[PDB]
Amino acid sequence: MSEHRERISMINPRVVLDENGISHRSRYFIMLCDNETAIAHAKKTSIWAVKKDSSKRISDAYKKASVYFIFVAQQTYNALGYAQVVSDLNSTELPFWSDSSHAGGVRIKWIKTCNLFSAEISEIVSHMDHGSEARDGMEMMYDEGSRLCTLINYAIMKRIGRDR
RNA sequence: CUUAAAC
Repeated sequence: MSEHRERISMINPRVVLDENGISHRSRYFIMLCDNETAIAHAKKTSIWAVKKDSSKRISDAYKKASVYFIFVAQQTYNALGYAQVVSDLNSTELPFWSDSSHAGGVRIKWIKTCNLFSAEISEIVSHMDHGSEARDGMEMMYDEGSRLCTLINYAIMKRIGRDR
């Protein structure tokens, strides 16, 4: 994490971080996608099924923070987009594709969608778990989430990796 | 206008 100085982001010095490099106001989770149908449907319908392992932390983060999902292909590490979580976990509105690994659904608001290869994105994702590959549904640091948002935005504005 | 958000 950032060792900039109390602890602050290395991208924006006004963002104060906890001792895990997380901002209490803006929080970021990686969704590793291995199912073309699921990601395709989520891009059309803006509903996502949340894995049981990550569901409680995501739900708790939603209480007091803006919460974002960053979608990455598990096998290729292509960035698929990012979205804000705009509903808490619920059992009322589930995607048809959810199964026993999922706790329930959330509504998302897509900010960007893409199918993007970026070697910096790949390197971030490869080292996201304290230097090892990202685990599905893990929270990342403020600066990782911000940098990924920036890279996706940059690619899109350069007309690279667009899906629309 | 596929303009990250927040600060």
